[PDB]
Amino acid sequence: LWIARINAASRQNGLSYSRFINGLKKASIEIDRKILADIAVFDKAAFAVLVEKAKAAL
Amino acid sequence: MKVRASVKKICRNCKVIKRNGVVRVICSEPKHKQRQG
Amino acid sequence: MIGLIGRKVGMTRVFTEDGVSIPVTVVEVEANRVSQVKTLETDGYAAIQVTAGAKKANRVNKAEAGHFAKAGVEAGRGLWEFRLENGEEFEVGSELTVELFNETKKVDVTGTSKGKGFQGAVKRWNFRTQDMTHGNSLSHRAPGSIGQCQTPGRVFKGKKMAGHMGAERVTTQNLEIVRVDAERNLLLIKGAVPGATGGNVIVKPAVKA
Amino acid sequence: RFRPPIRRPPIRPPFYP
Amino acid sequence: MKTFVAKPETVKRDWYVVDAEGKTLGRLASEIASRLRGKHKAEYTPHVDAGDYIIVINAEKVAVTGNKAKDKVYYRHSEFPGGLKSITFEKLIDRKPEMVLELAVKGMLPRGPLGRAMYRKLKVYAGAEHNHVAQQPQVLDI
Amino acid sequence: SRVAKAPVAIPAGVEVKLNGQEITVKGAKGELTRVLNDAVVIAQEENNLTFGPKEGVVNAWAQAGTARALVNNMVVGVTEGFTKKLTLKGVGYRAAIKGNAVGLTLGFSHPVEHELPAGIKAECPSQTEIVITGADKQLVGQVAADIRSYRQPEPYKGKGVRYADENVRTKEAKKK
RNA sequence: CGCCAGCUAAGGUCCCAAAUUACUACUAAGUGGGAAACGAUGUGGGAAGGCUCAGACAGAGUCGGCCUGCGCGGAAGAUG
RNA sequence: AUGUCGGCUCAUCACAUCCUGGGGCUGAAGUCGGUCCCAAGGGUAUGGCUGUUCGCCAUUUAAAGUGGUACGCGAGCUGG
RNA sequence: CGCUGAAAGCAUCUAAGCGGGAAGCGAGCCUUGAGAUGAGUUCUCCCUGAUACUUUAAGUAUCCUAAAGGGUUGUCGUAG
Ligand SMILES: [Zn+2]
Repeated sequence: LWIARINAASRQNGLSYSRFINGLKKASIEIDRKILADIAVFDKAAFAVLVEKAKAAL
Repeated sequence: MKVRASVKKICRNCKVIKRNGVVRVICSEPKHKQRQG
Repeated sequence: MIGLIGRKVGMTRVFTEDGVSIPVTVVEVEANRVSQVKTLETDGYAAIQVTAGAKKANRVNKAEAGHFAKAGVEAGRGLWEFRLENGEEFEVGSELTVELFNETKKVDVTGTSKGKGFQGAVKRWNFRTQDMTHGNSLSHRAPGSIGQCQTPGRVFKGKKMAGHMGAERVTTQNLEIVRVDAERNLLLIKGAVPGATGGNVIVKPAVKA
Repeated sequence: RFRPPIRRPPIRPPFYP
Repeated sequence: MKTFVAKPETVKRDWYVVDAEGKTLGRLASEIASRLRGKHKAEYTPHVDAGDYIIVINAEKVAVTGNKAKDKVYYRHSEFPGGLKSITFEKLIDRKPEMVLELAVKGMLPRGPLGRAMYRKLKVYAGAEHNHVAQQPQVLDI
Repeated sequence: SRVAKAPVAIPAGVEVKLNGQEITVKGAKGELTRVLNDAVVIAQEENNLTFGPKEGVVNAWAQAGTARALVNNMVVGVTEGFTKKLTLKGVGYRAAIKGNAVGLTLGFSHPVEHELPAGIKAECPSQTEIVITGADKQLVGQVAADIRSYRQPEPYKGKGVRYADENVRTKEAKKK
C-alpha cells in the first residue's frame, strides 16, 4: 500500500517509485516506506523536497 | 483447384504467387492451379 | 405502418358467385381517433397514438382523462401506438377508418391468443406421448428425459416443458381482405385471427408485401 | 472390449433385502 | 501509527475529459483504469473509490494496431444452448461505438462491488460532446 | 523502382495540380484525381513528374513504383483515354447500347442490361462487338470485366462475351 | 513467537496486481500465446561465386547456391 | 454400491457435409456424375426378420450424414 | 472470380487502391424486453397545513390533513 502511495506521490513530483528509492538510497536517506507514504499524504511539500533530493542523487 | 500442403510448379508455365497469405500456383493449364502451399 | 384497432366480432363465410366459401373473421373497426402524435423532436421517434371505442366516463382516471382532453378526443377503450415511417403527418383528433384498407390486398392481424392455462409438453410443444400400454408406469404423457447426464449436468435454457400456453400476442401474416364495409365499419378478413371474439385486434398492411 | 458387467443385485428394490 | 485511509465521505473525485481520437484502445484503457481506481493519488486506498470521473469523447475514433480492426472479436454467450455471439471490433464500432472502450476498461478494473462502482465513474461518448458541462471537466491528455 | 525511376512527362495541355499527396491531373478527355501513399514523394521537376520513396519507409520503392504507373495512366487517360473491346460469340447473342446501358442478349430468359458508370462510354460497332472507353483505365477495365462476367467464354465452342484480344483455349468434348 | 521496519531468491515491473525506464535490433504472424514431414519470390544478417556498359537480367545491374535470425502454410471436435 | 445392453421419450453439441446453397478442376457437350474447397441455417424413411445395436431385405426420400454428450437420457418409461 | 497495380522494365486479384461473391453472418419478420441498478422516454393527473423540540438533520414529536390513485370486499370472465 505504502509503495503504491509513494509511487503516486513521486510520479506527481516527476519521478518513478523505482527511481525515487534509488535516489534516496544514493542520498543516504533511510526513511521507511511507512513514513514516506505517511509524508506523501500528510505533508506533500516535504515529500517534494525528498523527491528533489532523490533526483539530485540520481 | 488442387489444395495441397505441397504446391509447386507442375510445368514451365506455372507461377508461384502469395496472395492474401496463401501460396498459390497459377498457370495457363487450369489443371495446374493450386493453393495452400 | 399505420393500422386500425378493431374488435373481433366472430367468424363467418362469404359465398362467392363461383360457389367458393370463404372463411372470414369479421373485425369491427369503430372509428380510431389520434390521441397523441409522437415526433422525433419530442419523443425520438415518429408515431401516432390512437384510441378506439368508448370508456364509461366513471371508468376513466384523471390521468387518463387529461391525456384525452389534451387531444380533444373522447376517451376510448384503450390506447395503441402506430409508428410512422413514411414521414406521414397526422394531427390529434384525426380519425382513421376501415377505408384505409380500400387498396390493401393483404393485412397482418395481431391479437392476444386464447389462453389454455397450464398445459403439458404434449399439447404445448407437440411432444409425443409414451406407450399407453406395454408396461408404461405412470409415464404416459411424461415429457421424457430433460437432459444428458454429468455433462452438462444441468437443464439447458429454453428446454421445452409444461407451462402456461396461450394468452400471448400473436400476429398472423398476409391475411387477405375479402371486403371493406365503410357503412358498418367492418373488415372481412379471410381466415383466422388471434384470440376470442370481443378481443382487440390490430390490423396493419402486410409487412411482407 | 465391452465385458457385460453385474453392477446391481439380481433382486431389485423395493424387495431388495 | 496507522496507515491513512481514504474515507468514502471525504474522498475528492475530480471530473476529467479525455479525447479517445487516435489513441491505442488498450494503452488508453490502462490509463483510464488506473485513474478510475485512483492509483494516481497518494490517498489511494484499495477498499475505497478515491478515483476520478473520466469522460471519454470520440470513443468511435479509438485506434487499434495490426489487423485487430477486422480480427479482434468480442464474444457473448446468451446462456442458451449454442448461444455464443461474436462481433468484430470494426462491427462493434459501427453498432455500439462506446462498448469497445468500456469493455476495455471493464477488464482492467477489479472484479466485485468496488470495481463495479469505479466503472460507474466512466462516462464514454461516441461524439465530441458530453452532457457533463456542469461538472466542469478538466482536459486530460491520457 | 525501375518504373518509379522513369519520370512521367506532362504533355502540353495536361494541367497537373499537386496538392501534396493528391494529384489532380486534368486534360482534354477529363479530370482524374488520386491521393498517393504517404510513403511516396512526388515532385514537379520541369514538365516532368518524378516518383521516389519517403525516407525510412518499408516498401516505399514499391509504393513509389505503383504511384508512377498510376499517374502515368492518369496522364494517358486525360489525353488519349483507354478503350476495351468486348466481342460476343454465339447464336442469338447480340448487344445494343440503350441510353447509358449496354443491353446484351446472352441466351438468358431474363433480359440483361448493364448501366455504364459515370465517365464511361460504350459503343456497339456491331451487335456482336462492344467498345467501352474512358479516361480511368481501372473503371474501363472494371466495366468490360462486368459485361464479360454475364457470360464468360465457355471452353467447348468459345461462346459468350470475350475480350477481342482474349484467347479462349478450346477443348473438344470427351469421346463418346 | 510478536512488529503498520529493511534487503534479497525464484519470479517479475501497461491495467487487473507490488515494481522500469533508456537504447539497439528483429517479427507483422496476435507469431509471441499448441502440432511434423514437406511446401513457399515472407523478411533480416553473413561469407563467397557466376554473368555483365565488348551490353548482363526481363542500358544497369542480374542469377543461383551456402552459413544463419525471425516468421507463413501444412493446422479438423464435440456445453461457451 | 458411479445400474450395465437395446428400445421409448426428450434431446444438445462437433463438423471429418448426407440433402439443400456457393465455388475450382474434370478423362465437365447437354442431362448426369467424379473429385476437391467454402458452408453446421434448416432438414435428414417407414416397414419385414432378430432382445439386438448392427445387418440383410421391401418400399420410400431432396437426403435417409459421421461422431461427442457416464458407448447422452432407468430418482423419465420399458425390461426383450 | 476479378479491376487497376508496383515490389520484380515483364507478369501478378494485393503489397497502396477498387470490385463481384453462399441456404451461412448482422439487419430485415415474429415474441419477450429498462431488475438495460446503465433501472431510459413521452403524455396526463395529484398533494402548495400548523406547531413545538433538539446534540440543526434528507431530524424528531404532536396536531390537522388522507389527494391522484392502489387495495380488500362484491358480481364475474372466451383470464386462471
Ligand atoms: Zn503449369
